[PDB]
Amino acid sequence: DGRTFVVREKQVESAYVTSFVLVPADGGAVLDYQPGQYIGIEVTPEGSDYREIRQYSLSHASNGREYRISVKREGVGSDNPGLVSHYLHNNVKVGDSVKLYAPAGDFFYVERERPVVLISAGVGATPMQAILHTLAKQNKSGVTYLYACNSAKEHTFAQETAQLIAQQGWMQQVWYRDESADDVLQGEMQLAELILPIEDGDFYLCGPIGFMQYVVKQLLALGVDKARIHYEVFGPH
Amino acid sequence: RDGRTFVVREKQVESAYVTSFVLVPADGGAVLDYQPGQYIGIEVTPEGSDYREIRQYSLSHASNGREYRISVKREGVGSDNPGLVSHYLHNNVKVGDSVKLYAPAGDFFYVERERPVVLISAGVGATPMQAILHTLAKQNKSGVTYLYACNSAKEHTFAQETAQLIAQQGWMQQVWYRDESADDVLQGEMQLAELILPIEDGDFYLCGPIGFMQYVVKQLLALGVDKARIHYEVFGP
Ligand SMILES: Cc1cc2nc3c(=O)[nH]c(=O)nc-3n(C[C@H](O)[C@H](O)[C@H](O)COP(=O)(O)OP(=O)(O)OC[C@H]3O[C@@H](n4cnc5c(N)ncnc54)[C@H](O)[C@@H]3O)c2cc1C
Ligand SMILES: Cc1cc2nc3c(=O)[nH]c(=O)nc-3n(C[C@H](O)[C@H](O)[C@H](O)COP(=O)(O)OP(=O)(O)OC[C@H]3O[C@@H](n4cnc5c(N)ncnc54)[C@H](O)[C@@H]3O)c2cc1C
Ligand SMILES: [Cl-]
Ligand SMILES: [Cl-]
Ligand SMILES: [Cl-]
Ligand SMILES: [Cl-]
Ligand SMILES: [Cl-]
Repeated sequence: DGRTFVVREKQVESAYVTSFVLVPADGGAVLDYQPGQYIGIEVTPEGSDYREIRQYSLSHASNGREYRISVKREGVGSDNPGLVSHYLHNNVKVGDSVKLYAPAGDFFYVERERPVVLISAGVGATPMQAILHTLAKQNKSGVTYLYACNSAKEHTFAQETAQLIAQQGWMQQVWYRDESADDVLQGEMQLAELILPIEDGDFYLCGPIGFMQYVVKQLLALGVDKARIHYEVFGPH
Repeated sequence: RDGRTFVVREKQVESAYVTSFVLVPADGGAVLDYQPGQYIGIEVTPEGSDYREIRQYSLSHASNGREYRISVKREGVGSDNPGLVSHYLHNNVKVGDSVKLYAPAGDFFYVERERPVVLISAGVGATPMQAILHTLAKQNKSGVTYLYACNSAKEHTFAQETAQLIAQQGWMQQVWYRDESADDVLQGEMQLAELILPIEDGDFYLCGPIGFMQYVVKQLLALGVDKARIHYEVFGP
Protein backbone atom coordinates (compact mmCIF):
# COMPACT_ATOMS: atom_id res chain seq x y z
CA ASP A 1 0.00 0.00 0.00
CA GLY A 2 1.75 3.07 -1.42
CA ARG A 3 -0.53 5.30 0.61
CA THR A 4 0.79 4.18 4.00
CA PHE A 5 3.19 6.70 5.50
CA VAL A 6 4.69 6.71 8.99
CA VAL A 7 5.35 9.77 11.13
CA ARG A 8 9.12 10.07 11.57
CA GLU A 9 9.12 13.41 13.45
CA LYS A 10 6.55 15.59 15.15
CA GLN A 11 7.86 19.10 15.80
CA VAL A 12 6.02 21.89 17.58
CA GLU A 13 6.28 25.04 15.45
CA SER A 14 4.19 27.31 17.61
CA ALA A 15 1.40 27.37 20.21
CA TYR A 16 -1.19 25.84 17.88
CA VAL A 17 0.90 24.55 14.97
CA THR A 18 2.72 21.21 14.90
CA SER A 19 4.69 19.67 12.03
CA PHE A 20 4.72 16.05 10.86
CA VAL A 21 7.57 14.54 8.85
CA LEU A 22 6.19 11.57 6.93
CA VAL A 23 7.91 8.72 5.12
CA PRO A 24 6.57 5.69 3.18
CA ALA A 25 6.16 2.62 5.38
CA ASP A 26 4.76 0.06 2.98
CA GLY A 27 6.81 0.49 -0.22
CA GLY A 28 5.26 3.79 -1.32
CA ALA A 29 7.49 6.65 -2.47
CA VAL A 30 7.91 10.35 -2.11
CA LEU A 31 6.74 11.98 -5.34
CA ASP A 32 8.05 15.29 -6.64
CA TYR A 33 5.90 18.46 -6.41
CA GLN A 34 5.95 22.25 -6.84
CA PRO A 35 6.16 24.33 -3.61
CA GLY A 36 2.65 25.61 -2.74
CA GLN A 37 1.02 22.26 -3.46
CA TYR A 38 -0.69 19.97 -0.99
CA ILE A 39 -1.19 16.31 -0.10
CA GLY A 40 -4.30 14.62 1.27
CA ILE A 41 -4.06 12.96 4.70
CA GLU A 42 -6.47 10.25 5.73
CA VAL A 43 -7.02 9.09 9.30
CA THR A 44 -9.87 7.51 11.27
CA PRO A 45 -10.54 9.73 14.30
CA GLU A 46 -11.42 8.42 17.77
CA GLY A 47 -15.03 7.39 18.30
CA SER A 48 -15.71 8.00 14.61
CA ASP A 49 -16.99 5.34 12.26
CA TYR A 50 -15.48 6.90 9.22
CA ARG A 51 -12.20 7.67 7.58
CA GLU A 52 -11.66 11.43 7.14
CA ILE A 53 -9.49 13.17 4.64
CA ARG A 54 -8.00 16.66 4.85
CA GLN A 55 -5.55 18.51 2.65
CA TYR A 56 -2.29 19.95 4.07
CA SER A 57 0.25 22.09 2.19
CA LEU A 58 3.78 20.68 2.00
CA SER A 59 5.81 22.97 4.27
CA HIS A 60 9.33 22.16 3.05
CA ALA A 61 11.09 21.71 -0.31
CA SER A 62 10.67 18.60 -2.37
CA ASN A 63 13.54 16.12 -1.86
CA GLY A 64 12.12 12.73 -2.72
CA ARG A 65 12.74 11.33 0.76
CA GLU A 66 10.15 12.78 3.09
CA TYR A 67 7.17 15.13 3.27
CA ARG A 68 6.56 17.78 5.90
CA ILE A 69 3.19 19.27 6.68
CA SER A 70 2.31 21.67 9.46
CA VAL A 71 -1.11 21.42 11.14
CA LYS A 72 -2.93 24.06 13.16
CA ARG A 73 -5.09 22.76 16.03
CA GLU A 74 -8.43 24.07 14.69
CA GLY A 75 -11.22 25.43 16.88
CA VAL A 76 -9.09 25.17 20.01
CA GLY A 77 -10.95 25.55 23.31
CA SER A 78 -14.17 26.04 21.38
CA ASP A 79 -17.63 24.66 20.68
CA ASN A 80 -16.37 22.46 17.82
CA PRO A 81 -12.70 21.33 17.96
CA GLY A 82 -11.55 20.34 14.49
CA LEU A 83 -11.84 16.63 13.95
CA VAL A 84 -8.72 15.70 12.01
CA SER A 85 -6.36 18.42 13.34
CA HIS A 86 -7.04 17.44 16.98
CA TYR A 87 -6.67 13.72 16.24
CA LEU A 88 -3.37 14.42 14.51
CA HIS A 89 -2.21 16.60 17.40
CA ASN A 90 -3.43 14.38 20.22
CA ASN A 91 -3.27 10.83 18.87
CA VAL A 92 -0.92 10.47 15.92
CA LYS A 93 2.46 9.84 17.48
CA VAL A 94 5.93 9.43 15.97
CA GLY A 95 5.86 5.83 14.73
CA ASP A 96 2.14 5.90 13.89
CA SER A 97 0.87 5.65 10.32
CA VAL A 98 -1.63 7.54 8.18
CA LYS A 99 -2.68 7.13 4.53
CA LEU A 100 -1.42 9.80 2.18
CA TYR A 101 -2.55 10.89 -1.29
CA ALA A 102 -0.16 12.38 -3.89
CA PRO A 103 0.78 16.09 -4.15
CA ALA A 104 -1.60 18.20 -6.22
CA GLY A 105 -2.90 21.78 -6.45
CA ASP A 106 -3.43 24.94 -8.54
CA PHE A 107 -1.27 27.15 -6.33
CA PHE A 108 2.57 26.98 -6.52
CA TYR A 109 5.63 29.13 -7.12
CA VAL A 110 6.60 29.61 -10.81
CA GLU A 111 10.06 30.96 -11.62
CA ARG A 112 9.61 34.11 -13.72
CA GLU A 113 13.00 35.68 -12.94
CA ARG A 114 11.27 38.60 -11.21
CA PRO A 115 11.27 39.71 -7.57
CA VAL A 116 9.20 37.55 -5.21
CA VAL A 117 6.99 38.56 -2.32
CA LEU A 118 5.54 36.01 0.08
CA ILE A 119 2.78 37.20 2.37
CA SER A 120 0.95 35.15 4.94
CA ALA A 121 -0.64 35.08 8.33
CA GLY A 122 -1.11 32.36 10.91
CA VAL A 123 -0.97 28.86 9.44
CA GLY A 124 -1.02 30.34 5.93
CA ALA A 125 2.74 30.37 6.34
CA THR A 126 2.91 26.64 5.44
CA PRO A 127 3.05 26.84 1.66
CA MET A 128 5.26 29.94 1.97
CA GLN A 129 7.74 27.80 3.90
CA ALA A 130 7.94 25.24 1.06
CA ILE A 131 8.56 28.08 -1.35
CA LEU A 132 11.23 29.66 0.86
CA HIS A 133 13.27 26.48 1.17
CA THR A 134 12.93 25.88 -2.56
CA LEU A 135 14.12 29.35 -3.43
CA ALA A 136 16.94 28.94 -0.92
CA LYS A 137 18.11 25.79 -2.74
CA GLN A 138 17.91 27.77 -5.98
CA ASN A 139 19.79 30.80 -4.53
CA LYS A 140 17.08 33.09 -5.80
CA SER A 141 17.75 36.81 -5.31
CA GLY A 142 15.03 39.37 -4.66
CA VAL A 143 12.89 37.63 -2.00
CA THR A 144 10.71 39.44 0.54
CA TYR A 145 8.82 37.65 3.28
CA LEU A 146 5.91 39.36 5.00
CA TYR A 147 4.24 37.60 7.89
CA ALA A 148 1.50 38.34 10.42
CA CYS A 149 0.50 36.45 13.61
CA ASN A 150 -1.24 37.28 16.89
CA SER A 151 1.77 37.19 19.16
CA ALA A 152 5.24 35.74 19.69
CA LYS A 153 3.83 32.40 20.87
CA GLU A 154 2.00 31.98 17.56
CA HIS A 155 5.01 32.95 15.49
CA THR A 156 5.25 29.84 13.26
CA PHE A 157 8.70 28.89 11.84
CA ALA A 158 10.29 31.91 13.58
CA GLN A 159 13.85 30.52 13.95
CA GLU A 160 13.87 28.47 10.72
CA THR A 161 12.73 31.43 8.65
CA ALA A 162 15.15 33.83 10.30
CA GLN A 163 18.14 31.60 9.60
CA LEU A 164 17.07 31.28 5.96
CA ILE A 165 16.54 35.03 5.50
CA ALA A 166 19.98 35.84 6.88
CA GLN A 167 21.66 33.05 5.01
CA GLN A 168 20.25 34.02 1.63
CA GLY A 169 20.42 37.77 2.19
CA TRP A 170 16.68 38.27 1.90
CA MET A 171 14.38 40.59 3.86
CA GLN A 172 11.43 39.96 6.13
CA GLN A 173 8.93 41.87 8.21
CA VAL A 174 6.70 40.43 10.92
CA TRP A 175 3.63 41.88 12.60
CA TYR A 176 2.33 40.81 16.01
CA ARG A 177 -1.27 41.91 16.22
CA ASP A 178 -1.61 41.72 20.02
CA GLU A 179 1.74 42.77 21.50
CA SER A 180 5.10 44.40 20.82
CA ALA A 181 8.56 42.97 20.14
CA ASP A 182 11.93 44.06 18.76
CA ASP A 183 12.10 44.31 14.94
CA VAL A 184 8.40 43.48 15.00
CA LEU A 185 5.62 45.93 14.08
CA GLN A 186 2.56 45.92 16.34
CA GLY A 187 -0.91 45.62 14.80
CA GLU A 188 -2.40 44.44 11.51
CA MET A 189 -0.02 44.15 8.57
CA GLN A 190 0.54 47.63 7.05
CA LEU A 191 1.99 47.74 3.50
CA ALA A 192 2.51 51.46 2.80
CA GLU A 193 5.68 52.45 4.67
CA LEU A 194 8.02 49.85 3.20
CA ILE A 195 9.98 49.11 0.03
CA LEU A 196 8.21 46.63 -2.26
CA PRO A 197 8.75 45.53 -5.90
CA ILE A 198 5.24 46.68 -7.04
CA GLU A 199 6.00 47.12 -10.73
CA ASP A 200 7.61 43.72 -11.41
CA GLY A 201 7.33 41.36 -8.45
CA ASP A 202 5.09 38.36 -8.10
CA PHE A 203 3.04 38.46 -4.88
CA TYR A 204 2.06 35.15 -3.26
CA LEU A 205 -0.65 35.14 -0.63
CA CYS A 206 -1.99 32.70 1.94
CA GLY A 207 -4.05 33.25 5.12
CA PRO A 208 -7.59 33.68 6.49
CA ILE A 209 -9.75 35.23 3.78
CA GLY A 210 -10.32 38.42 5.76
CA PHE A 211 -6.58 38.93 6.07
CA MET A 212 -6.13 38.21 2.34
CA GLN A 213 -9.09 39.94 0.64
CA TYR A 214 -7.84 42.98 2.47
CA VAL A 215 -4.38 42.62 0.96
CA VAL A 216 -5.58 41.40 -2.49
CA LYS A 217 -7.69 44.55 -2.96
CA GLN A 218 -4.68 46.43 -1.54
CA LEU A 219 -2.29 45.30 -4.28
CA LEU A 220 -4.79 45.77 -7.09
CA ALA A 221 -5.01 49.33 -5.78
CA LEU A 222 -1.23 49.78 -5.51
CA GLY A 223 -0.85 49.06 -9.24
CA VAL A 224 0.10 45.37 -9.21
CA ASP A 225 -1.81 43.56 -11.96
CA LYS A 226 -3.98 40.63 -10.90
CA ALA A 227 -1.94 38.41 -13.19
CA ARG A 228 0.90 39.04 -10.67
CA ILE A 229 -1.10 38.15 -7.55
CA HIS A 230 -1.38 34.50 -6.60
CA TYR A 231 -3.19 33.14 -3.63
CA GLU A 232 -4.22 30.01 -1.79
CA VAL A 233 -7.19 29.49 0.53
CA PHE A 234 -7.51 26.73 3.12
CA GLY A 235 -11.15 26.51 2.13
CA PRO A 236 -13.67 29.33 2.61
CA HIS A 237 -12.38 30.54 5.98
CA ARG B 1 21.28 33.86 41.00
CA ASP B 2 20.51 31.99 37.78
CA GLY B 3 22.62 29.09 36.41
CA ARG B 4 23.07 29.38 32.58
CA THR B 5 21.28 30.37 29.35
CA PHE B 6 20.28 27.61 26.91
CA VAL B 7 18.50 27.68 23.59
CA VAL B 8 15.79 25.28 22.42
CA ARG B 9 17.18 23.54 19.31
CA GLU B 10 14.27 21.08 19.01
CA LYS B 11 10.73 20.71 20.34
CA GLN B 12 9.30 17.24 19.66
CA VAL B 13 5.91 15.90 20.66
CA GLU B 14 6.37 12.64 22.48
CA SER B 15 2.72 11.87 23.36
CA ALA B 16 -0.58 13.69 24.02
CA TYR B 17 0.75 15.62 27.01
CA VAL B 18 4.52 15.19 26.84
CA THR B 19 6.82 17.31 24.70
CA SER B 20 10.63 17.04 24.55
CA PHE B 21 13.07 19.98 24.37
CA VAL B 22 16.61 19.67 23.11
CA LEU B 23 18.66 22.44 24.67
CA VAL B 24 22.08 23.82 23.78
CA PRO B 25 24.08 26.40 25.72
CA ALA B 26 23.83 29.91 24.29
CA ASP B 27 27.62 29.98 24.94
CA GLY B 28 28.61 27.08 22.75
CA GLY B 29 31.05 24.53 24.13
CA ALA B 30 30.58 21.61 26.50
CA VAL B 31 27.75 21.11 28.92
CA LEU B 32 28.29 19.31 32.20
CA ASP B 33 28.39 15.48 32.22
CA TYR B 34 25.76 13.61 34.25
CA GLN B 35 24.58 10.16 35.30
CA PRO B 36 21.44 8.78 33.51
CA GLY B 37 18.62 9.34 35.99
CA GLN B 38 19.70 12.83 37.08
CA TYR B 39 17.75 16.04 36.39
CA ILE B 40 18.44 19.65 35.53
CA GLY B 41 16.55 22.73 36.60
CA ILE B 42 14.53 24.99 34.33
CA GLU B 43 13.67 28.57 35.29
CA VAL B 44 11.21 30.84 33.54
CA THR B 45 8.96 33.81 34.11
CA PRO B 46 5.40 32.94 33.08
CA GLU B 47 3.03 35.33 31.24
CA GLY B 48 1.82 36.34 34.72
CA SER B 49 5.13 38.10 34.78
CA ASP B 50 5.90 38.93 38.41
CA TYR B 51 8.17 36.14 39.63
CA ARG B 52 10.47 33.47 38.24
CA GLU B 53 9.65 29.81 38.79
CA ILE B 54 12.09 26.90 38.96
CA ARG B 55 11.32 23.22 38.30
CA GLN B 56 13.31 19.99 38.10
CA TYR B 57 13.23 18.16 34.75
CA SER B 58 14.91 14.82 34.15
CA LEU B 59 17.42 14.34 31.35
CA SER B 60 15.81 11.88 28.86
CA HIS B 61 18.80 11.09 26.66
CA ALA B 62 22.37 9.79 27.30
CA SER B 63 25.08 12.31 28.27
CA ASN B 64 27.20 13.44 25.29
CA GLY B 65 28.75 16.73 26.38
CA ARG B 66 26.95 18.85 23.79
CA GLU B 67 23.24 19.11 24.42
CA TYR B 68 20.49 18.17 26.84
CA ARG B 69 17.08 16.69 26.18
CA ILE B 70 14.26 16.99 28.73
CA SER B 71 10.66 15.80 28.38
CA VAL B 72 7.91 17.79 29.96
CA LYS B 73 4.37 16.77 30.83
CA ARG B 74 1.65 19.44 30.50
CA GLU B 75 0.42 19.17 34.12
CA GLY B 76 -3.13 19.68 35.37
CA VAL B 77 -4.82 19.73 31.99
CA GLY B 78 -8.55 20.26 32.46
CA SER B 79 -8.05 21.49 36.01
CA ASP B 80 -8.62 24.84 37.71
CA ASN B 81 -4.84 25.13 38.10
CA PRO B 82 -2.95 24.12 34.96
CA GLY B 83 0.71 23.78 35.97
CA LEU B 84 2.47 27.09 35.45
CA VAL B 85 5.92 26.10 34.21
CA SER B 86 4.84 23.05 32.21
CA HIS B 87 2.21 25.07 30.33
CA TYR B 88 4.61 27.92 29.83
CA LEU B 89 7.18 25.64 28.18
CA HIS B 90 4.59 23.86 25.99
CA ASN B 91 2.77 27.05 24.95
CA ASN B 92 5.32 29.85 24.90
CA VAL B 93 8.85 28.53 24.63
CA LYS B 94 9.56 27.99 20.90
CA VAL B 95 12.47 26.57 18.94
CA GLY B 96 15.02 29.40 18.98
CA ASP B 97 13.70 30.75 22.28
CA SER B 98 15.86 30.66 25.38
CA VAL B 99 15.54 29.53 29.01
CA LYS B 100 17.69 29.51 32.10
CA LEU B 101 19.03 26.12 33.06
CA TYR B 102 20.63 24.73 36.23
CA ALA B 103 23.26 22.02 36.24
CA PRO B 104 22.57 18.31 36.63
CA ALA B 105 21.88 16.94 40.14
CA GLY B 106 20.08 14.12 41.94
CA ASP B 107 20.83 10.93 43.82
CA PHE B 108 18.86 8.68 41.54
CA PHE B 109 20.90 7.23 38.67
CA TYR B 110 21.96 4.02 37.06
CA VAL B 111 25.13 2.43 38.45
CA GLU B 112 26.76 -0.45 36.55
CA ARG B 113 26.87 -3.49 38.80
CA GLU B 114 26.86 -6.28 36.20
CA ARG B 115 23.41 -7.36 37.28
CA PRO B 116 20.35 -7.84 35.12
CA VAL B 117 18.41 -4.59 35.02
CA VAL B 118 14.68 -3.92 35.38
CA LEU B 119 13.32 -0.46 34.52
CA ILE B 120 9.78 0.26 35.72
CA SER B 121 7.88 3.48 35.24
CA ALA B 122 4.49 5.09 34.60
CA GLY B 123 3.45 8.15 32.69
CA VAL B 124 6.16 10.79 32.72
CA GLY B 125 8.22 8.59 35.03
CA ALA B 126 9.54 7.24 31.73
CA THR B 127 11.73 10.35 31.18
CA PRO B 128 14.76 9.38 33.32
CA MET B 129 14.31 5.76 32.25
CA GLN B 130 14.84 6.96 28.71
CA ALA B 131 18.28 8.41 29.61
CA ILE B 132 19.09 5.05 31.15
CA LEU B 133 17.95 3.05 28.11
CA HIS B 134 20.05 5.20 25.81
CA THR B 135 23.12 4.86 28.06
CA LEU B 136 22.77 1.08 28.31
CA ALA B 137 22.36 0.88 24.51
CA LYS B 138 25.58 2.82 24.04
CA GLN B 139 27.31 0.43 26.49
CA ASN B 140 25.91 -2.69 24.85
CA LYS B 141 24.41 -3.85 28.11
CA SER B 142 22.58 -7.14 27.92
CA GLY B 143 19.78 -8.42 30.22
CA VAL B 144 17.52 -5.34 30.24
CA THR B 145 13.74 -5.44 30.90
CA TYR B 146 11.60 -2.34 30.42
CA LEU B 147 8.17 -2.25 32.13
CA TYR B 148 5.92 0.72 31.35
CA ALA B 149 2.37 1.76 32.35
CA CYS B 150 0.41 4.60 30.85
CA ASN B 151 -3.25 5.41 30.40
CA SER B 152 -3.62 4.70 26.67
CA ALA B 153 -2.00 4.64 23.24
CA LYS B 154 -2.11 8.43 22.96
CA GLU B 155 -0.22 8.80 26.23
CA HIS B 156 2.37 6.14 25.38
CA THR B 157 5.52 8.29 25.76
CA PHE B 158 8.55 7.38 23.60
CA ALA B 159 6.63 4.46 22.06
CA GLN B 160 8.62 4.44 18.81
CA GLU B 161 12.02 5.38 20.16
CA THR B 162 11.85 2.71 22.86
CA ALA B 163 10.62 0.04 20.42
CA GLN B 164 13.61 0.76 18.21
CA LEU B 165 16.12 0.50 21.08
CA ILE B 166 14.57 -2.70 22.21
CA ALA B 167 14.57 -4.09 18.70
CA GLN B 168 18.21 -3.03 18.34
CA GLN B 169 19.60 -4.27 21.70
CA GLY B 170 17.77 -7.59 22.12
CA TRP B 171 15.98 -6.42 25.27
CA MET B 172 12.53 -7.18 26.68
CA GLN B 173 9.58 -4.89 27.23
CA GLN B 174 6.00 -5.13 28.48
CA VAL B 175 3.55 -2.24 28.26
CA TRP B 176 0.24 -1.74 30.21
CA TYR B 177 -2.58 0.67 29.19
CA ARG B 178 -4.85 1.55 32.09
CA ASP B 179 -7.86 2.56 29.99
CA GLU B 180 -7.94 0.50 26.79
CA SER B 181 -6.63 -2.66 25.14
CA ALA B 182 -4.24 -2.85 22.21
CA ASP B 183 -2.25 -5.40 20.25
CA ASP B 184 0.59 -6.67 22.45
CA VAL B 185 -0.21 -4.57 25.52
CA LEU B 186 -1.83 -5.65 28.73
CA GLN B 187 -4.93 -3.79 29.84
CA GLY B 188 -5.03 -2.67 33.44
CA GLU B 189 -2.64 -2.16 36.32
CA MET B 190 0.91 -3.40 36.13
CA GLN B 191 0.93 -6.79 37.83
CA LEU B 192 4.33 -8.39 38.35
CA ALA B 193 3.56 -11.84 39.82
CA GLU B 194 3.42 -13.70 36.56
CA LEU B 195 6.31 -12.00 34.78
CA ILE B 196 9.69 -13.60 34.10
CA LEU B 197 11.98 -11.34 36.17
CA PRO B 198 15.44 -11.45 37.79
CA ILE B 199 14.03 -11.31 41.30
CA GLU B 200 17.12 -12.75 43.02
CA ASP B 201 19.89 -10.90 41.19
CA GLY B 202 18.36 -7.95 39.37
CA ASP B 203 18.63 -4.22 39.98
CA PHE B 204 15.14 -2.66 39.89
CA TYR B 205 14.91 1.01 38.96
CA LEU B 206 11.51 2.67 39.45
CA CYS B 207 10.12 6.09 38.52
CA GLY B 208 6.66 7.61 38.70
CA PRO B 209 4.00 9.12 41.00
CA ILE B 210 3.97 8.01 44.65
CA GLY B 211 0.79 5.90 44.35
CA PHE B 212 2.21 3.84 41.50
CA MET B 213 5.58 3.69 43.28
CA GLN B 214 4.01 2.29 46.49
CA TYR B 215 2.01 -0.21 44.45
CA VAL B 216 5.11 -1.50 42.59
CA VAL B 217 7.53 -1.50 45.53
CA LYS B 218 5.05 -3.58 47.60
CA GLN B 219 4.82 -6.10 44.77
CA LEU B 220 8.63 -6.22 44.49
CA LEU B 221 9.11 -6.84 48.20
CA ALA B 222 6.38 -9.50 48.33
CA LEU B 223 8.16 -11.28 45.41
CA GLY B 224 11.39 -11.33 47.40
CA VAL B 225 13.45 -8.47 45.96
CA ASP B 226 15.94 -7.15 48.51
CA LYS B 227 15.38 -3.52 49.36
CA ALA B 228 19.03 -2.77 48.55
CA ARG B 229 18.26 -3.62 44.89
CA ILE B 230 15.34 -1.21 44.57
CA HIS B 231 16.29 2.22 43.36
CA TYR B 232 13.66 4.86 42.86
CA GLU B 233 12.73 8.44 42.22
CA VAL B 234 9.30 9.99 42.87
CA PHE B 235 7.61 12.73 40.91
CA GLY B 236 3.92 12.90 40.24
CA PRO B 237 1.48 14.01 41.22
C1 LIG C 1 -5.45 23.28 -0.07
C2 LIG C 1 -5.54 23.26 1.41
C3 LIG C 1 -4.40 23.35 2.14
C4 LIG C 1 -4.44 23.32 3.50
N1 LIG C 1 -3.31 23.42 4.17
C5 LIG C 1 -3.35 23.40 5.48
C6 LIG C 1 -2.13 23.49 6.24
O1 LIG C 1 -1.07 23.58 5.67
N2 LIG C 1 -2.22 23.48 7.53
C7 LIG C 1 -3.37 23.37 8.16
O2 LIG C 1 -3.34 23.36 9.36
N3 LIG C 1 -4.54 23.27 7.55
C8 LIG C 1 -4.59 23.29 6.23
N4 LIG C 1 -5.78 23.18 5.56
C9 LIG C 1 -7.03 23.05 6.26
C10 LIG C 1 -7.30 21.57 6.53
O3 LIG C 1 -7.47 20.86 5.33
C11 LIG C 1 -8.53 21.28 7.40
O4 LIG C 1 -9.72 21.80 6.86
C12 LIG C 1 -8.37 21.73 8.84
O5 LIG C 1 -7.28 21.07 9.43
C13 LIG C 1 -9.58 21.47 9.71
O6 LIG C 1 -9.96 20.12 9.69
P1 LIG C 1 -10.52 19.43 10.95
O7 LIG C 1 -10.95 18.07 10.63
O8 LIG C 1 -9.64 19.65 12.04
O9 LIG C 1 -11.78 20.29 11.26
P2 LIG C 1 -13.23 19.87 10.87
O10 LIG C 1 -13.74 19.06 11.94
O11 LIG C 1 -13.35 19.45 9.50
O12 LIG C 1 -13.97 21.20 10.93
C14 LIG C 1 -13.68 22.12 11.96
C15 LIG C 1 -14.85 23.00 12.29
O13 LIG C 1 -14.54 24.35 12.03
C16 LIG C 1 -15.04 24.77 10.78
N5 LIG C 1 -13.90 24.65 9.87
C17 LIG C 1 -13.79 23.62 9.03
N6 LIG C 1 -12.66 23.72 8.31
C18 LIG C 1 -12.03 24.83 8.71
C19 LIG C 1 -10.77 25.49 8.37
N7 LIG C 1 -9.97 24.97 7.41
N8 LIG C 1 -10.46 26.63 9.02
C20 LIG C 1 -11.26 27.14 9.97
N9 LIG C 1 -12.41 26.58 10.32
C21 LIG C 1 -12.84 25.44 9.75
C22 LIG C 1 -16.00 23.70 10.32
O14 LIG C 1 -17.28 24.23 10.07
C23 LIG C 1 -16.05 22.71 11.43
O15 LIG C 1 -17.24 22.91 12.19
C24 LIG C 1 -5.74 23.21 4.18
C25 LIG C 1 -6.89 23.11 3.45
C26 LIG C 1 -6.83 23.13 2.08
C27 LIG C 1 -8.07 23.03 1.26
C1 LIG D 1 13.37 14.92 40.67
C2 LIG D 1 12.26 15.39 39.81
C3 LIG D 1 12.27 15.12 38.47
C4 LIG D 1 11.25 15.55 37.68
N1 LIG D 1 11.29 15.27 36.39
C5 LIG D 1 10.33 15.66 35.59
C6 LIG D 1 10.35 15.35 34.16
O1 LIG D 1 11.24 14.74 33.62
N2 LIG D 1 9.35 15.76 33.44
C7 LIG D 1 8.34 16.44 33.96
O2 LIG D 1 7.46 16.80 33.21
N3 LIG D 1 8.26 16.77 35.24
C8 LIG D 1 9.18 16.41 36.10
N4 LIG D 1 9.10 16.73 37.45
C9 LIG D 1 8.00 17.51 37.99
C10 LIG D 1 8.18 18.98 37.61
O3 LIG D 1 9.33 19.56 38.18
C11 LIG D 1 7.07 19.92 38.03
O4 LIG D 1 6.75 19.78 39.38
C12 LIG D 1 5.83 19.87 37.15
O5 LIG D 1 6.22 20.10 35.82
C13 LIG D 1 4.73 20.84 37.56
O6 LIG D 1 5.10 22.19 37.51
P1 LIG D 1 4.17 23.31 37.02
O7 LIG D 1 4.84 24.54 37.32
O8 LIG D 1 3.81 23.04 35.69
O9 LIG D 1 2.94 23.11 37.93
P2 LIG D 1 2.62 23.88 39.24
O10 LIG D 1 2.06 25.10 38.80
O11 LIG D 1 3.72 23.83 40.15
O12 LIG D 1 1.46 23.10 39.90
C14 LIG D 1 1.71 22.00 40.74
C15 LIG D 1 0.46 21.25 41.16
O13 LIG D 1 -0.28 21.99 42.11
C16 LIG D 1 -1.52 22.39 41.57
N5 LIG D 1 -1.72 23.81 41.82
C17 LIG D 1 -1.06 24.81 41.28
N6 LIG D 1 -1.52 25.98 41.72
C18 LIG D 1 -2.51 25.73 42.54
C19 LIG D 1 -3.42 26.53 43.34
N7 LIG D 1 -3.36 27.87 43.33
N8 LIG D 1 -4.31 25.87 44.05
C20 LIG D 1 -4.37 24.56 44.06
N9 LIG D 1 -3.58 23.77 43.37
C21 LIG D 1 -2.64 24.29 42.60
C22 LIG D 1 -1.43 22.16 40.09
O14 LIG D 1 -2.62 21.70 39.52
C23 LIG D 1 -0.43 21.06 39.97
O15 LIG D 1 -1.09 19.82 40.11
C24 LIG D 1 10.13 16.30 38.26
C25 LIG D 1 10.13 16.58 39.61
C26 LIG D 1 11.16 16.14 40.39
C27 LIG D 1 11.19 16.42 41.85
CL1 LIG E 1 -4.51 30.80 11.22
CL1 LIG F 1 -8.23 34.98 16.96
CL1 LIG G 1 13.61 34.08 23.88
CL1 LIG H 1 27.64 0.17 44.94
CL1 LIG I 1 -1.17 4.48 34.41
